[PDB]
Amino acid sequence: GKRQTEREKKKKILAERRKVLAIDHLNEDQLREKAKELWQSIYNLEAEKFDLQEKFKQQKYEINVLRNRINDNQ
Amino acid sequence: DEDETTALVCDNGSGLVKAGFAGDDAPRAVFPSIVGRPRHQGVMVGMGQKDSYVGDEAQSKRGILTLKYPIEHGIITNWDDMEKIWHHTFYNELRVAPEEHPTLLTEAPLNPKANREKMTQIMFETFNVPAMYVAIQAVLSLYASGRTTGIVLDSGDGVTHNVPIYEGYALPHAIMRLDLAGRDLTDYLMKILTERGYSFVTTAEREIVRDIKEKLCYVALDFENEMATAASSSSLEKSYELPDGQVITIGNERFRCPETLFQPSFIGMESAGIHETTYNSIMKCDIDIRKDLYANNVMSGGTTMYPGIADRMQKEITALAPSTMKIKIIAPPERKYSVWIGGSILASLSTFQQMWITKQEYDEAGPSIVHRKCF
Amino acid sequence: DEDETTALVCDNGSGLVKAGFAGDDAPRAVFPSIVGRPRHQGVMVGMGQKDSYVGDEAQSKRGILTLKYPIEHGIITNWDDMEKIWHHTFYNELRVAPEEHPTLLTEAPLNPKANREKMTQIMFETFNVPAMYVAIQAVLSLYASGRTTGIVLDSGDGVTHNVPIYEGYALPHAIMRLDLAGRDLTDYLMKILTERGYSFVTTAEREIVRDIKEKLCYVALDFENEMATAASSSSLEKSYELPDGQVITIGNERFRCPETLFQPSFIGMESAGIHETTYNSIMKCDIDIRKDLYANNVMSGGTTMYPGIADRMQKEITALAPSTMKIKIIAPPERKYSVWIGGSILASLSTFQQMWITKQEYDEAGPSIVHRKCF
Amino acid sequence: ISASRKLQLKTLLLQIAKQELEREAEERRGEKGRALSTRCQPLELAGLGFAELQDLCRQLHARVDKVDEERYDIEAKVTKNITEIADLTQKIFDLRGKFKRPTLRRVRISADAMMQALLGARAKES
Amino acid sequence: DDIYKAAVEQLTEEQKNEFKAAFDIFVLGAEDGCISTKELGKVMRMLGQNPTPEELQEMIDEVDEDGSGTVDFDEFLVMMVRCMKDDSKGKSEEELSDLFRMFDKNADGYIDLDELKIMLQATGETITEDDIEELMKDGDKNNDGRIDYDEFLEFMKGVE
Ligand SMILES: Nc1ncnc2c1ncn2[C@@H]1O[C@H](COP(=O)(O)OP(=O)(O)O)[C@@H](O)[C@H]1O
Ligand SMILES: Nc1ncnc2c1ncn2[C@@H]1O[C@H](COP(=O)(O)OP(=O)(O)O)[C@@H](O)[C@H]1O
Ligand SMILES: [Ca+2]
Ligand SMILES: [Ca+2]
Ligand SMILES: [Ca+2]
Ligand SMILES: [Mg+2]
Ligand SMILES: [Mg+2]
Repeated sequence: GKRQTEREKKKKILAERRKVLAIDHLNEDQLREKAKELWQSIYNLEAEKFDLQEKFKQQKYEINVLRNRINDNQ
Repeated sequence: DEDETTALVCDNGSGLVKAGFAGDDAPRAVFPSIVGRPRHQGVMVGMGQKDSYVGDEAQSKRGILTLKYPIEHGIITNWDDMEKIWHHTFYNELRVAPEEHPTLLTEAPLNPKANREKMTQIMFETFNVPAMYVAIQAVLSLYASGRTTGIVLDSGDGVTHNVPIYEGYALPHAIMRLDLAGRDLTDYLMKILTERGYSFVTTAEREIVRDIKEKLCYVALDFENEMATAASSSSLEKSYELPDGQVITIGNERFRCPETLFQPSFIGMESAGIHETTYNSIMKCDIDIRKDLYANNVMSGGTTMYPGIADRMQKEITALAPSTMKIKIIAPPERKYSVWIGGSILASLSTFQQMWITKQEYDEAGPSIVHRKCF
Repeated sequence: DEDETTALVCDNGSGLVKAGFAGDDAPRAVFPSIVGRPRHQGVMVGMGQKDSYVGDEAQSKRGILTLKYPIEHGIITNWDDMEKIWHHTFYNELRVAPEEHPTLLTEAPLNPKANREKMTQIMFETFNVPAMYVAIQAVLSLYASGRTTGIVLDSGDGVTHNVPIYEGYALPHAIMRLDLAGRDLTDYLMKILTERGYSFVTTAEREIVRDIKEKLCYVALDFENEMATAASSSSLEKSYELPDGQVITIGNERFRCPETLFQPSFIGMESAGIHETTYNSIMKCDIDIRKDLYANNVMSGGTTMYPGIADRMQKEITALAPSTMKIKIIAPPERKYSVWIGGSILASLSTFQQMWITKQEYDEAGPSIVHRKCF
Repeated sequence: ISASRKLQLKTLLLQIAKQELEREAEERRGEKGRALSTRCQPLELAGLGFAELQDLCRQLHARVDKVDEERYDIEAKVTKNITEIADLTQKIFDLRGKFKRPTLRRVRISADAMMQALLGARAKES
Repeated sequence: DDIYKAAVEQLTEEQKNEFKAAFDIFVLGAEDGCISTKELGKVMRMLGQNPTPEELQEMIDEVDEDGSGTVDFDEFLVMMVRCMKDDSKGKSEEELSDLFRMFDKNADGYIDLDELKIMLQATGETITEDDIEELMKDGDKNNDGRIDYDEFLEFMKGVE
């Protein structure tokens, strides 16, 4: 049963980062700068993702390399 | 390694996992169903921090790792061991991800709904698999046998299933499962060897004596007469050489170990022997097809690798049933892998490629609806 | 003198203190574990007022100083001698203060809690040390051996430890210590030499005969046969020249001195010989790994520098155990320092630099909690 | 040939290796910049109304959540890869250990002290 | 021997003259004209430290280039320059993986002889065929035509 909760926590992890946004107390000009901060968040996110991707690639090579070692000292 | 988009046939039978790609005639990755867990805590530095051994890695070290059986009688006890054995088979032997080919798994007859929903959920949510399918072992074994009629007797490690199929037709009402198999035989041999004088109480020795049984233990053609002639033993008792070197001497016990199958009273259970239960199952079937079930009975399971089962079955059925008709018992060679073989020949059909269950419909329907769709 | 911030490896083994910096292959400061105290009171003027000699300063003068052993059987008798030997090693040989680098000390298996708490307290409160760590000798010896499997036999001066380690796994339940070693052998040789005719009853002569034993005494390949052939001696008896000049003649006694290890009945103790105790320990282990323990047995301790121990062990184990398997005994060269060598290679790892115990946590926790943290 | 020439070749290998690593790092930075410019494009707030800015912010929040979901999937993959790499590396260490523990010899007495003790005043260059 | 001979050639002429003088001093009155276990131990005593016999053997085995079991002048320089540890401070495991990757440019798990040769060509120094063969042997242990990661790790001893 804890594994089902683990998948639920995976979805709950995504739920934690998102929070309610309020557009009623803001005026016309402020909303624009606030939109920009949301945009920078987007930017930031992809950057880390990109990093991970590149690392993933690197890590895969590692795996390959590692496999060869067990195929040379067996 | 694989250039054909075909399902991976992974028979997760109790006692031995047999995994391989579809189209092959035998499983390439064959390893026992055991999980070794570090018992103590070491102050040592440099060893693998891996907290969960599996397969041959656990078989190679049974003195340090406490051994746990991932399957008992059929009901799945621990799901972590399930995730461990599949993740291991995927990313340590086959060297292929499940995100590129289907997977035709084989489950035992009359299993819990929790087991099926759990494995399906681990195979859909956690691992990204394009399609899953649960199949009963008896049908695939009858496929590999190359027939459509007979009663399949599948004796695994902790469960024994009798499944009658006549004219390629299943009988879900007559399938009766009984938890008498290799583990209860290992326990009986262990307690009788403890009565002989060599006493042990650890699982590693239990696996060792299990292997000794697989290698030496056979079925008797006449229990009481062999008992009488073994009272004064000469060639009836054999001296086995333990892999460690200790000289063990085992005589009649061999052909009295599987006899517990024919006499469950030894383990104090009111259940009937495998032969008598099969006979009762035959009465539960209709009379018209009973002769065909007598003439086409098939066997499956690793436990059937003992020498002398066919003759014992023939004498017992002849003593129980009339001796006017013809009752031929057929056991195909390498029957143990036959089930898996069936899987292979079942995954190559285009129609079977049309009977898979994709992720999206399962996600909307949910696991319970998937249970209804299969049966 | 030292430009690297690395722990000082100080093996305080019974009989010989071996101190040196980490990274080296051999201890630079090697001196016996003895404390010489002025026996009489002199009216002389000008000599050193020092009231407590140690090490080579005491070895150079054994006629004036009454000799006391700072360690007996393993239990620390006097703590003043402990403070003396560390203060001496710090401010007379190494020429370095303990306030700049850690210190990896090595203690014997199965030692009292009072000993550990006392040394740790002297190393934290009195001396300002940034971090301490207690380590068992057997693990470091197995490290220096370059393996992870086998039973280490460490025979120091007053204690003998048998420690089985298979696949790196320590077995704290099977470690059995027995106080039979070089001191009881020196006592046996002394009483049998007193039986020969040369009688002495002072410690300086005891150390001299200990050195004579270290140089000449060896182990016999067949005790009774050597006794018979030595009855009529020719080349079996040797004439040794004492460092003072007195001509000593020693014959069979040599290869009968270490024999007391194999026959503790000579000293009237019901304890079993080292070989029989090791064999019993092997039965206490599991059968699965017993063959590996037979094939990877390792030795440690200065007492193992005698010639003929490997062959004697092989014949005795072959006579006790079956002669069907293979029982190879491996003794690495310069095994005595190997332990210390291990310390060196253990102090260079960054992870080990993360497993030290700093002052503040010890002060709040107290010594007893520190005992729990280590094990 | 001599061994000194091989050491010179090896050290030259190391420096040309470091320069290559720096070049690869710069190329990775450039590729990251280009990928960022392609994926996350700037905004266009000129001419948007009150409700239009609200809708744009809601859409940006949805895109934020979608990117975090993708990143979380990739990070789970990276963690599985880290686990597998650690397991395989430790298995390889256990395999390759055997008898390959090294050390630097300690009887190699330091030349400075040795040179002083052997020569006295003659030792000036060494 | 690599770092040892490098340090030897790095010595000056005046230093090598002092080394020859010290050699003549050590073999002063010897019978083999070289420094054997006996003469080396005699020198060690003359200094103060005492050397183990097996240690003396292992040391003479770590300085000879001929096979005599004794230390001559060509080996005197090595025995008198080995003090500084040039092959210490091993590169981090991540740096070692980077080294293997950039030597394995085509992404295969093996440093074929072509990669090693193009690397030697790229370094700029005049690469001698003997140097290529010696490095190829030093790396490729089993001599299959390529340096795997384990053989590459073996290539890092005596290198810094
Ligand atoms: N070669 C063999 N000889 C004898 N018995 C065997 C052999 N292989 C497996 N068994 C027995 O069969 C049981 C496991 O059977 P299993 O692998 O589940 O069969 P299947 O895979 O056909 O379902 C165990 O109890 C084991 O003792
Ligand atoms: N060179 C040697 N030859 C023979 N016996 C020795 C030698 N060195 C030490 N011993 C013996 O070993 C004992 C001390 O061993 P110890 O130094 O404690 O070993 P370790 O340091 O490995 O624990 C003494 O009883 C001594 O007689
Ligand atoms: Ca030479
Ligand atoms: Ca390549
Ligand atoms: Ca190679
Ligand atoms: Mg079966
Ligand atoms: Mg010792």
